[PDB]
Amino acid sequence: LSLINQYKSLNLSSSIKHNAPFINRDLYVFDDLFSYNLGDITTKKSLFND
Amino acid sequence: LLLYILWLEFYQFYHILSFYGNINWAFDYDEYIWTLELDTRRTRLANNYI
Amino acid sequence: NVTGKVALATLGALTGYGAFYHYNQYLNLSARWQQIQENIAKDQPFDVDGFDAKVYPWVRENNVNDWEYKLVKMRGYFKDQRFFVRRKRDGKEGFLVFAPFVTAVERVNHRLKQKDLLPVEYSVFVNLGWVPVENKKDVELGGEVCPPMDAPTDSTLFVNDTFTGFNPDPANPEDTEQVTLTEITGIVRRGEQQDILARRRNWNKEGIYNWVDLDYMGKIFRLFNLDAINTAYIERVVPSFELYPIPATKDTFERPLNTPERHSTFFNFYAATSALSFISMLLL
Amino acid sequence: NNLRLKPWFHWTDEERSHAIFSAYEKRILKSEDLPSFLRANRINNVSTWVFPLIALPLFNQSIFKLGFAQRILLTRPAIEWHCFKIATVAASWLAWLNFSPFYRKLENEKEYLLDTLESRIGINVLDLNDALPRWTTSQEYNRRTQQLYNQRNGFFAGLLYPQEESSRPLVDIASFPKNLHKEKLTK
Amino acid sequence: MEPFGTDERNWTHEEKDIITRFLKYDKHVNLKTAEMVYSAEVESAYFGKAGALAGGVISALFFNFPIVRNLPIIRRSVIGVLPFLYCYTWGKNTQEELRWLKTFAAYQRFVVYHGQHCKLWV
Amino acid sequence: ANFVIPYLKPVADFWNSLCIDQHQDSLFQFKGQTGSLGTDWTSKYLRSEQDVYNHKYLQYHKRVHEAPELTDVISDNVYRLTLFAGVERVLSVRQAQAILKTQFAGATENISGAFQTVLNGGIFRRGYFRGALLNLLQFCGAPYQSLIWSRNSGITNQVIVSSIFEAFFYPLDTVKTLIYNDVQGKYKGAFHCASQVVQNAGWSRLYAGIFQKLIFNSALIFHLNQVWDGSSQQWASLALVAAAYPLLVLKTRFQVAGTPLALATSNEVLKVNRKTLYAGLVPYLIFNTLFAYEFAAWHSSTAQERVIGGLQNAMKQFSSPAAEQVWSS
Repeated sequence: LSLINQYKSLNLSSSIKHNAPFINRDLYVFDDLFSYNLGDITTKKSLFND
Repeated sequence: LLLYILWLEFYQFYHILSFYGNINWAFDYDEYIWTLELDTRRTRLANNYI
Repeated sequence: NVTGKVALATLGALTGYGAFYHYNQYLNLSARWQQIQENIAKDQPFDVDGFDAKVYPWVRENNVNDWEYKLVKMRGYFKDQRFFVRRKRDGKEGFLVFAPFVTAVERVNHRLKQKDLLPVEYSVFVNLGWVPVENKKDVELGGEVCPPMDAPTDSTLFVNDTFTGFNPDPANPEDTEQVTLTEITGIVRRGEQQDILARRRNWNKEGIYNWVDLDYMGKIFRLFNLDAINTAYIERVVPSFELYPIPATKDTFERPLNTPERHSTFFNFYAATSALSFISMLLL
Repeated sequence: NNLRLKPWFHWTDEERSHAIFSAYEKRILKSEDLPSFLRANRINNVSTWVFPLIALPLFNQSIFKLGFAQRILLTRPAIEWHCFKIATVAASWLAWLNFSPFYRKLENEKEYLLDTLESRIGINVLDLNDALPRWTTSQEYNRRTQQLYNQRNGFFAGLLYPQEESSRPLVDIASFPKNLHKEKLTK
Repeated sequence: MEPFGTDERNWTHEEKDIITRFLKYDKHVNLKTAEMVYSAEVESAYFGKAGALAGGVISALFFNFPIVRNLPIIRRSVIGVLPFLYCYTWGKNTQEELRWLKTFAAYQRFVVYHGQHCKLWV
Repeated sequence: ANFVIPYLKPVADFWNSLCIDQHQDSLFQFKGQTGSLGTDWTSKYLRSEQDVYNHKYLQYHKRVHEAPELTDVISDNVYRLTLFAGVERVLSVRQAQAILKTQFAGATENISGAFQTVLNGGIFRRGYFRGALLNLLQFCGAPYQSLIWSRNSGITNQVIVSSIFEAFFYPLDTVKTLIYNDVQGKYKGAFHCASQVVQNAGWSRLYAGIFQKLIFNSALIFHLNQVWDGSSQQWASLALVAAAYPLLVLKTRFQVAGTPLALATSNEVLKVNRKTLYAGLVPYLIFNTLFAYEFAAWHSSTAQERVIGGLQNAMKQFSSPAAEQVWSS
């Protein structure tokens, strides 16, 4: 009875992408904009900030 | 009318005699179960005399 | 004479209406069953992950008819207790086996060192399969329904999930937060109701169960989300091949009580009764 | 061994019949163990309410034509003759009830069922006994067992009466919560 | 906390309901006080239904009483429903009284717990 | 304990089931935990006190969306069928009273007269509860099947389906009306009355006022739909039902006309005094306003919104009135 209209949206990702103050993440320039020597990356590595 | 007075007096008398056994519910957070605990009572002596 | 004619006419009218109703229900049920079979043969399970694994889509929107017989996939750990409901599969007596399935865990203790609080577990009932009456003693307590899910290859996935609260870490430094996740696929089905004339009646005190009473099953197992348990349950469906319980497949999942065969039998009975009543009325 | 006292060595016939009935009702005894005992039970009933009939003409041919009986018939009022006949038939009926071959067979069948129970649940067979109602009889408990057999092993099983196959949940009784606490009341 | 005296206003229905829902759900309330209010709610609910049902049965019997059964329909109906009204009122009043007495005991326990009564200290 | 309690105890159990909250009591029966928090007595009590309105919502949801069940509809309209089933007979007698000879046997031409005519026979099969089983059968037949075949339908489709089913089941209505109005108890049952009517007047005499019943049922369905929505047109619908009530009166008079139960033959039904056209208007309106038909299947979007909004508003009480507005929560 309490769940009838309590949860309108479930995707945080869409709201983040359409409202966060960051440049669009689908740009094609992010592929070869800068050059780095990353060695060998055989595992999914994630970058952390600050 | 005497039957009515008898019921009223018995009700009060039963309450008074029911005072002297302190029966309470105690929660056991470790077992998540309530238990019925029996104890004595302390009160002003004038109450006992009356 | 005249009373007999009146009784025959009334009986014929009632039985003809019953036959017509059962025929229309048979047509509707056959069409819906064809749609259900096509949808199941499509074989695109809906992944119940994240928030959907805490409060389920058929509970949140309260649309189990839109989610009935519907392929879903969810991961969690089964609880030890098993529930048996008397049922016949392929014309032989047996038991449907139900197990609790914890799809989300919530921890609400902030005095972690002082207090070891029990977690709030969100669970749904999963029909593991069907076991014959001979082999009911072969169902083991806390058995392995499905092999445990493989560990993810992303090092950032080894933390407690935001919504489900599960840590997919085989070697978790937090011993009290160590969970083993098994991933099942099944079909969402609704719960059953009592029908004494259908011989689906359960004596809870004696332990005899004939229909799926999700309310009682949730209460007896001391589960938490009783409403989200009563709404529906997931019947486990193995991909192609089906030791005890024997899981359902794409072609042998447990049939509902209302079937086109049942309605056809009722239609035949009522049509025969109406025809006999009219013949007797004509004779009289 | 005939020197080992069985757990039911002191039970009465009503207690034995109630133990069998409770074992069958609690699904400890299957319907495959009853058909012999039940049969004997029925014979015992026929052995009780037919004997005076069988004993009525036989005495008229054997005992009531003797010298003492004829003396009573000829030298005493007809009411005393009726009293003598009824007393003799009732004494014979009581002796038959105490010492009947079919009663012995019924007791043997009940003993076999109790032995099966002890082989199944061990010393916990003593847990099948209770404080029975005063006026409920061994025959009444046997009739209740027969009624339960008819209900389970017949039509309407699963419609009006619980089935013989149990569907109790599979739990660990060592850890599963219980209704009664050891000493206190719980809510 | 409440004003005391003859001239003071008695607890109104809204005040009683607000205090009950305060004691049931609010923090700053020990588990014992909330349990007292919960036990008040559980046990009191029997009496309203019991009074209504007993009144219904007694009124069904009274509608056919030796003198009532021979009255005109208006008088017969009024006299027949009188027992139902009396017993329904008894049930409702008993439920309210039991629930509110236990709730007020819980309120006194809360007030003493937080020292919110002058001339009361350990 | 051996001879009386085995019979007295079930009555007390039934009394408690009618009195004690069954869902809450059953919830309290399973005391303990099996690895989850919130299965203690306090949490169970809290969810049970929140489960009353949730259970009401679930029952309404089952009535609206799922296929209707006879037991649910009967329990939804239990007072019309069980306790006040004799008021239907009283209203029928009042409608047919103008030609029913009841004025010549200890009764007047008013609602008290109809009540006394019904209640003179007794409180049972010959009296207040005469035709009650026939009334229950008629309710199971026409309105329940109409609900089954038009579950979520507009008012026009409701009227169409209801008219079809009332036409199909009308002879039962005629038999019930004739059984309502035999003060001397000439008919021993429904089959006997139908047989007498067919033998003495033919099969076509069981459809005396079918068209009047259909038109009045259309008006009543419109009024019920306006009542369920809670619209301001409830008074306009009441006026429409008051205007259409003479159709119901004429239906009853045509049904009882040719039989020996009445003074007037069918051709004389339209010759009755015009002032008697609204025979039982006020009692009928009062009875329907108090115990109207509750067909939750036929509830429109507005009615569903009203009921569910009422439940949701009733669910707002489960919070502390003195709750601090905290910066971090």
